[PDB]
Amino acid sequence: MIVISRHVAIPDGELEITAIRAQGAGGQHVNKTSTAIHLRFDIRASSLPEYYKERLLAASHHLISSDGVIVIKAQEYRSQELNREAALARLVAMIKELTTEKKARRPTRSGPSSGENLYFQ
Repeated sequence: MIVISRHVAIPDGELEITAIRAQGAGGQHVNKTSTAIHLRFDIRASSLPEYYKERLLAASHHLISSDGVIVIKAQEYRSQELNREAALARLVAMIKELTTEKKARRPTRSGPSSGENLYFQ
């Protein structure tokens, strides 16, 4: 249900979940498998309230597109079924951060960040 608030909870069917894999042959130090999940959520296409639509769209995140889409890449487990659930945790979190401004009543703990994006042309 991705319950973000008292009147906000995605039924887990309004998202675009897709699989992501890579070949073995890499040009760097790589030998482990991929078997990851791509979680794409089109806010414009969701049942979200207008207030959240604007909050998410007006946000500035190295994982979101100005278009109105958030992208997450969960990769930890050896299957392609456990990462689909590890991705929702990240969605719920970033949504709660981008929709707010400052808070300490709920657990909140920032940290470093490792990631880039691939803009298409």
